[PDB]
Amino acid sequence: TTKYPYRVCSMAQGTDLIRFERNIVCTSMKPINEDLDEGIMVVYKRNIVAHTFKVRVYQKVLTFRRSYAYIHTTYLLGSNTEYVAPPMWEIHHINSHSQCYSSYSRVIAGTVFVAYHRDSYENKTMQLMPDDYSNTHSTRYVTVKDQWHSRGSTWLYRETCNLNCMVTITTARSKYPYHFFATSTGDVVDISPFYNGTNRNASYFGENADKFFIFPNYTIVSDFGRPNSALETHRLVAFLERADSVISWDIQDEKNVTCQLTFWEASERTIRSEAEDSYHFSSAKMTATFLSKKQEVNMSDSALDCVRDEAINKLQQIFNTSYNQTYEKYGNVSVFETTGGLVVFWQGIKQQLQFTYDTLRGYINRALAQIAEAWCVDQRRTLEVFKELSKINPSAILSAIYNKPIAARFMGDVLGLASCVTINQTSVKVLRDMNVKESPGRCYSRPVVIFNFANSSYVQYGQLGEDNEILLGNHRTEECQLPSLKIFIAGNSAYEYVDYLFKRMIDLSSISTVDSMIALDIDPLENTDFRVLELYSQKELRSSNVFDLEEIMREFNSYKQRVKYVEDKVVDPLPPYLKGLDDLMSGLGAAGKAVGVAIGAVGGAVASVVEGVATFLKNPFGAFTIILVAIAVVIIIY
Amino acid sequence: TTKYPYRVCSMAQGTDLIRFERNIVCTSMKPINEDLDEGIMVVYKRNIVAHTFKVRVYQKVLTFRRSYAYIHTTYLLGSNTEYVAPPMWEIHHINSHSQCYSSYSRVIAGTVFVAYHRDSYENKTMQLMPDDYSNTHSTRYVTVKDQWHSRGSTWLYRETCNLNCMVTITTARSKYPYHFFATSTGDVVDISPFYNGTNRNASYFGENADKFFIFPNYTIVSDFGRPNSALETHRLVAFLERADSVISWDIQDEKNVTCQLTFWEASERTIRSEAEDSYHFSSAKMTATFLSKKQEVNMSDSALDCVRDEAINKLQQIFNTSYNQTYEKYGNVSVFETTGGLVVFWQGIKQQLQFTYDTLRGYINRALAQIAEAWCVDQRRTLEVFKELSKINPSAILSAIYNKPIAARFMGDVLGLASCVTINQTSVKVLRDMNVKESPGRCYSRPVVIFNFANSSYVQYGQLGEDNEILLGNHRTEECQLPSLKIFIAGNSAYEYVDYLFKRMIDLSSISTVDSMIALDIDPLENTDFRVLELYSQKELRSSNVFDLEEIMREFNSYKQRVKYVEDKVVDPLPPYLKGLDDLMSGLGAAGKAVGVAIGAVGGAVASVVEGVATFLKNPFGAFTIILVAIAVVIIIY
Amino acid sequence: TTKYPYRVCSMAQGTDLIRFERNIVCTSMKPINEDLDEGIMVVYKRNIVAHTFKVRVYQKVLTFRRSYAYIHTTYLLGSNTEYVAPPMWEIHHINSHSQCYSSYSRVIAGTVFVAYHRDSYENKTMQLMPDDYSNTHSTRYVTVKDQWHSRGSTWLYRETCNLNCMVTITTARSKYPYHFFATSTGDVVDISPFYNGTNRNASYFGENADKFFIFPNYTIVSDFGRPNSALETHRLVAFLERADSVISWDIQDEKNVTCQLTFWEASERTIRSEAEDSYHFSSAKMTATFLSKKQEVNMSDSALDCVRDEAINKLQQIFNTSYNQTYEKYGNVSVFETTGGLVVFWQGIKQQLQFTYDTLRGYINRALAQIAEAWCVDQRRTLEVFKELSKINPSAILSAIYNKPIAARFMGDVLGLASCVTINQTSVKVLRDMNVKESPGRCYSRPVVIFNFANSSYVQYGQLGEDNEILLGNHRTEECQLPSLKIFIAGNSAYEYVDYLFKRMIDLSSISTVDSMIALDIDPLENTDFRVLELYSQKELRSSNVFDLEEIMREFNSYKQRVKYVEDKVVDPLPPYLKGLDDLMSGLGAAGKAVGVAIGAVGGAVASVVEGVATFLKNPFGAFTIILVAIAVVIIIY
Ligand SMILES: C[C@H](NC(=S)Nc1ccc(NC(=O)c2cscn2)cc1)c1cc(C(F)(F)F)cc(C(F)(F)F)c1
Ligand SMILES: C[C@H](NC(=S)Nc1ccc(NC(=O)c2cscn2)cc1)c1cc(C(F)(F)F)cc(C(F)(F)F)c1
Ligand SMILES: C[C@H](NC(=S)Nc1ccc(NC(=O)c2cscn2)cc1)c1cc(C(F)(F)F)cc(C(F)(F)F)c1
Ligand SMILES: *[C@@H]1O[C@H](CO)[C@@H](O)[C@H](O)[C@H]1NC(C)=O
Ligand SMILES: *[C@@H]1O[C@H](CO)[C@@H](O)[C@H](O)[C@H]1NC(C)=O
Ligand SMILES: [Ca+2]
Repeated sequence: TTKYPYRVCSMAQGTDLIRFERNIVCTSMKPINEDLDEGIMVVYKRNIVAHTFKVRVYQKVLTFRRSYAYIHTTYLLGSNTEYVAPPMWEIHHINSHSQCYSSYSRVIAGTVFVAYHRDSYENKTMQLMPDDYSNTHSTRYVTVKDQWHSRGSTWLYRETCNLNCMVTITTARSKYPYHFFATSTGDVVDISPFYNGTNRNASYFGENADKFFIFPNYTIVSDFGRPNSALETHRLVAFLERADSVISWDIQDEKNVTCQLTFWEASERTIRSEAEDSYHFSSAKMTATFLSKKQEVNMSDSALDCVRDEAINKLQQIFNTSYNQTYEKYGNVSVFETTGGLVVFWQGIKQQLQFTYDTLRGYINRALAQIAEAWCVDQRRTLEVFKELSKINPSAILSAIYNKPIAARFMGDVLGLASCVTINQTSVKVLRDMNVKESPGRCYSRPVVIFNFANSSYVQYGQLGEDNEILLGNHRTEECQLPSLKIFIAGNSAYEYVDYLFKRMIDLSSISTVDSMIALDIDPLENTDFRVLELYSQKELRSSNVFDLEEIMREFNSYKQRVKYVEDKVVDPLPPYLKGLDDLMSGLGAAGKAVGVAIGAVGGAVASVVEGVATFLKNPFGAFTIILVAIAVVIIIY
Repeated sequence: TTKYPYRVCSMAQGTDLIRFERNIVCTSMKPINEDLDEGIMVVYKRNIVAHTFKVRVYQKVLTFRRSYAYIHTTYLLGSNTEYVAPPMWEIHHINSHSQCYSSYSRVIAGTVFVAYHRDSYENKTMQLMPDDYSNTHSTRYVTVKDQWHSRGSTWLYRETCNLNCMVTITTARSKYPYHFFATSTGDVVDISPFYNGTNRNASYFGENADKFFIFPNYTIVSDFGRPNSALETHRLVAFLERADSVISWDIQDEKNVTCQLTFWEASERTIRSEAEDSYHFSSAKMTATFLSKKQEVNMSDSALDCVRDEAINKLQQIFNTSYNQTYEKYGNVSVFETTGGLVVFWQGIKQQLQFTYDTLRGYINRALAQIAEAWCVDQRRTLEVFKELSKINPSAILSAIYNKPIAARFMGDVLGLASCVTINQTSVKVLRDMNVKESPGRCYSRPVVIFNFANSSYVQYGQLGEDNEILLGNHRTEECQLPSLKIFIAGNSAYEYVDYLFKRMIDLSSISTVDSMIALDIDPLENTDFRVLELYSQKELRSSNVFDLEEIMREFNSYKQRVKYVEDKVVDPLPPYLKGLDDLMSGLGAAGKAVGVAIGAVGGAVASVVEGVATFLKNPFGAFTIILVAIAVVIIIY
Repeated sequence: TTKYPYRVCSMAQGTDLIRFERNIVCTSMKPINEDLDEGIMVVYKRNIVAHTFKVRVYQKVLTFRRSYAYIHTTYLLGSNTEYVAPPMWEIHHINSHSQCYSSYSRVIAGTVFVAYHRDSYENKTMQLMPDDYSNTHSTRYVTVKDQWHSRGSTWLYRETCNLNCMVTITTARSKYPYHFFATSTGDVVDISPFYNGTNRNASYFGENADKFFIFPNYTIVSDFGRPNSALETHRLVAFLERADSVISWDIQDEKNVTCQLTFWEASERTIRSEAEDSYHFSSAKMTATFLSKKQEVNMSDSALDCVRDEAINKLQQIFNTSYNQTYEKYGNVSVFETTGGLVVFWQGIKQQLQFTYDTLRGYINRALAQIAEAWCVDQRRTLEVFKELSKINPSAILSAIYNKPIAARFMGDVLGLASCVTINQTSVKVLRDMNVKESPGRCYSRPVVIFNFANSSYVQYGQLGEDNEILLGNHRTEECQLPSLKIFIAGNSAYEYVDYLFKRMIDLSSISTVDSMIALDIDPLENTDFRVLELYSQKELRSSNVFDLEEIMREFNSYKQRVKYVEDKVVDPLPPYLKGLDDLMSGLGAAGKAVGVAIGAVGGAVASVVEGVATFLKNPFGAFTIILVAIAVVIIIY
């Protein structure tokens, strides 16, 4: 199954942005000049090359966790992490020996608080070792992989720190005009990658003054994790100290320039309707409809000399492709610059009753041009439709219209693209179970999977999706209602779960496609389900009533009811008006005209005293005192 | 940015209704008559003009609010509003002096309860002043804009009223045959606007008998709010006392009639396939396919004499547009009434080897007609697709297919249309923040905006949407996970929030459209995110696990789990079976055969006594008594 | 209204499976051979007939319910059902006399527990009577329709059983190659319906060995429910004892075989572009584009002799349909097998300046073929679009593209089809109310309906949907905000609810379709709503703020906020860290350096004692003891 390998792509950061431009206008191609020409043209747009240069990021996560230890259990009373960038000497030590210290020494506005890794009060060094989230364009070298659950002595509230020095090596990508590069994780900095010390006017720079360091001949270790690797001196290295991280990169070298060509497509039949100055290339591809101004762009122009020779030959071959001797060439090659920005160039071609033949050919050409002109609108319609379908599942739409497996994610108003991460591909066991072990009456919705990220030894838990791609998480449970005939696609083979235990594998042949079933299927059987009906017709339709199986329709008819559930449910365990007071309303609810005022005043005084009494009673020491005095009185009775 | 002004259109009442008719059928245009004609026709449908006449509505909102006042805080023990229509003399006073009373005097079935504005027990008068929700088709003149939070004396439960006399001036719209008009706010009445006293048979009337008043020469003030304006006597005014409002309007005058024409479109090439009686106008616009019966509609007909002359000239000009002398006219103009109801009229045109030319022309015409016939189906398909896309975002779909900014809202099964309200356009500050100030760890999803409704001085709070339109509310928060690169479109300029603090404005050029990127993009970068992965692989995937960023797909896989959350969460703080009883089950849960019965009986008696004891204990006076007796006993020990 | 009868189709089990195959490829039809032919062909695909044979299923549901009875109310302390298949002798008794016993006698691993229907300790017999869920393809004969709410003696915890013997008669459907048949309810078994005792190699069998019984001449009662019906001896009957049911069926007889033909369609104009071996039938239907290998399939083949004669005649008639004498036949009929698997057969046809005419005809044919070739892609695009629209409402999409009323439901990755159940059609009262009677401030979203399932006398409750089809449940409530103008479609007639009380019926003519309104509507009115605005601009936008009326858009902007509501709401009434302990954190929260440790230790000891004291206090007997000793001490004071 090399066609569809396991992939966990549901996450996509920046470095790629695409949009769905709203307004595109089609023309009205019947102003003048019922007579018209035809030739052979080839089309290509303008593109720019990006740059990838493998930045590095240093960071140090420190978290406090305070807890209390009972005799048999240990309660955690909350925890809080925070990220702080390391000082410069620590970064020098990291880049020189691939080991970092275990004592952070920040100062907060009046004095220093020397934190420690394990409250051991030592200045030791810790190595770096690989982490369990690898890629082809990412790596980590965290130094404390585990978490510390030290129970400690009973009845002793104590707090601990977990300094977790880390280095990561991502790959960034910047585009023209090269004045901000976004890394793989998501960090964005407004500095040109080509900015060395003395290129302020030529290359952009807008970050800060004393947050920038350029080092020449910086001895950097080749690969972290190995205790003693081999060093290698780079030319220039740049550091960009931020408030919570440190970014570093190699000062890149000057860019190569060849030209901007794409080779969009090469057509074979075009139609030209010259109105007055707006030569229309009504191409017969039914997807190309351009416009240009009636001026040759001077083929000997100083912006396209790479394709200058390559411009001619292809046209010639396409001529010899189909126009051997019946069709004769007409003039030299011509070059037109369109309104969009793409250069398109073409070669003209041509071939009593001769007048009749010419009239027939002209009429047919006019008909075809008008048909294409009317066809122009469905492209606008399709873009409009996709602009709304992309709100349901961007990944599917983009992968369908690009013919590549692509993971995309919304970023407010513009999509962000990325490829798919690839799992080990060897150890992925699909459990033959769907029932939640702990909870009776609830079973998973999609089979649970246990994959393993590359170059690691730590298992995970995800759930199978469509086309054999893993989606993260283990929380797609659902109440479930026997019998069931779930079938999951892993093309070209489908799993068949019957009553939630893995009946058998089935080859994908006994499920007729709707496309091949446009004709009359014999007859639907009109089946029924009795558990759901018996549950509805006893009025406890709360949880198992429906699972919204036809989701996006049946789901929005119920949401306004869940909102009321949540509101009413929240109001009761939400701080009331001093629940003891809640009776007074009922006291006035029944009857009473003016006794209510005096009753309210007396109740106010009484409640003022009793609330203090109860507040004293709630502390354990006060409760013990009450118990002691009660026992003492009872003993005194004797 | 005059192209896209700020607008707050997310609300749309009636007065406009549109539908998505399901079944439209395409024909089979090859019965007979392979030979066929062609001409030039122009098409227009039938429309009717509406009527807008600026009704007025009087109302009086009165609300009770009861509260208790502690020493440092004031609790509100609920409140309730209610709307009541004012009596007739109050309306006369309002329309004569633009000031209304402050004492409502309803009777409830046995006696009168004279309410008062502030329990001041006076019969004063209050002026009317403008409200903070204006429009081009709405206004209000509320008399008490604020709310009364009078603390009052401590320890005194008291209730207050807030009589809030109001008048509003909307604009209604009614359509043929003029027998019900719906106002802007949403009120609908079944009375023809032309119904004066003596038009029962000619104009509809179906509301009631003693709920209608017609006044001649009613002295009405010109504009409320000004203490002394200039009066103006209208001809007839009508009042329609309802149970909770009073509607009034001017008795309109008799309608003008000219004709019903639309000028749908003017084509240039048509194709006619006369089968036996069903002349088919297979127009070359690829969107027009009509049918009619083989009978001229008698151009000298008494329903279209306005366009009678205008019918001919346009055809002539289009002839001179393209048919100078090669194409000769054929007969007189002809008029056909289609099956839909639209009248279409046309002028016929025409021009050894002549037979060959005729055969070629006929074959080409047949081919084009068949192509259009096959094209007829995609319109049905597109309507079917839009019928389901309209369930995702009606406003976007309707604005796309109408090329106007339109706000629409479902009304059960039929859409309701309206334009967009326009804000002051001058003072709209977009805050450069996204973090919720009070709650740490939660930050907004779209930037928060502070606009200002026209002709007011009271700020509001809304959130920015797409294409620079404000959507109401301040509640789109979300847990959020650094780093972020949010980009919001305000065409043609996009805001860029990096880590939720307003990095900088960016011109909309560095985001390549997918339409212009049909070709091969270089390569996606395969990025990753470590915070989400570390959160998943420790099994606390509850709140920050996912935000359903690719919403409508990832959202319905989780809904059945939120349902279980809500159910289990509700069950516990929901009235149990007298929680003291809950132990008995466990008492029988472990073991026991027949001791359970006796234990249950004894527990029943004990619980019967103890519940009464606890009910006595819960009142503050009983608690104070218990405290007093305990202290007295302890003192007595001494 | 026979066009749209009431139907309750929202449920669909298996027995029908369809799929949405992803990749379909269009060709490039310009390799070679600019010259090309044309003929007349007819097309039909391959289909297989299914089998329906009316299985039977026996089952016995037994449920335990334990409860306690107070003096005025009766609490139920949970209940649990379970399904168990009956033994063989009980099934023999059921099939011989249509009455079943009331005493289940299972054994659990060490001894028998004889359950009883009502703890009456008797071995009586109970009849079978019809149930209130009937169909054309389902029935039930449950023996205990009601539920037992016997109050019993006060203060006596007791449990009861409700044995509910049942038999059902569904209809299954199996398809080629007949090796698993799925019943209507949802049960699936992997046995060929034709498997009698001695067909192991010819017919599949994969269930088990000692879970199968074949009985010859089994005297089976004709119809259950009647105390004494007429018997009828079938040939062979098969039982398939499962763990919780018993399935039975008649051993079917050998299948008939005629042929596999469908008669897809009969075209009239085709275009053939023979490249080298891949004759392309570029049909002019604009939906047919095939491919085959250059070899006749030997019309005298032993797989299609049924249509062998019928193959010729239709072609002939279509010739006489349009080709009388101008068009002459060319050779004999030819038969081509396509790549898909469908056989298509065709008859060729044909008809100085002759060369010119031939060139014109060839050029036109090439143009039309290229247009169809370019058209091939929109079918792929439409399938891609429907693959995502089917995630919103499968029923609507399938019913639109099949032109039949079809209820479909997702089954993981493949759709399941069924027709619509039909209600009595006579007694369906649509209540003229929408306000929830018990709850003030909440009113239904769609009108509530009271239908009645066929052949029953037990009312139900459902809600009206679109196109006059009932959807089950009574839980689509919503907070609601006057005024309202709801209009519900029951084509061709719409209900109009104004302020939620059934204003009047309206014929469907005063709502203009968007399809007929492509032109300029006069002007939208720009209406407004004041209740919603006043609710927003006072900051209590929690429940009535919005109902997500434009659902699928406004709904996913709020979901991440409901998630936080649920999380925060759950955390508080979720088992805390022994709430008495919660103070210690605040004790260390303010200040303290080392007194916290000693305070924590003392608090630990005190809490250890006090928790035991409170646990003793929570039992009713301990509370009564405390009350007794307190009263005794107070009396002793005297
Ligand atoms: C009928 C009477 N009801 C009272 S006195 N209701 C009440 C409740 C609350 C407040 N005030 C505040 O809650 C408050 C908060 S801040 C300021 N005031 C004031 C009055 C009653 C009194 C007794 C007694 F005499 F034994 F106490 C027992 C019962 C019994 F047996 F039915 F339970 C009933
Ligand atoms: C094991 C025994 N358990 C009992 S007696 N359980 C029980 C609970 C509830 C009910 N009945 C109702 O709740 C009821 C509601 S309406 C009608 N009846 C009846 C019985 C037990 C008794 C004592 C004692 F003697 F001190 F009380 C202390 C403990 C201790 F130390 F473990 F806590 C345990
Ligand atoms: C300020 C002082 N606060 C204390 S002592 N706080 C505290 C709370 C909890 C724990 N420990 C555990 O909860 C625990 C669970 S497991 C192990 N330990 C330990 C200490 C205080 C003491 C009194 C007194 F003396 F009357 F009691 C009254 C008040 C008053 F008037 F303000 F209410 C305040
Ligand atoms: C280079 O940068 C300097 C900044 O000091 C600027 O003044 C100058 O115009 C730029 N260009 C050249 C050619 O020096
Ligand atoms: C029939 O089934 C038997 C199973 O014992 C198998 O050995 C045999 O090959 C099958 N076919 C024939 C023709 O006997
Ligand atoms: Ca199309």
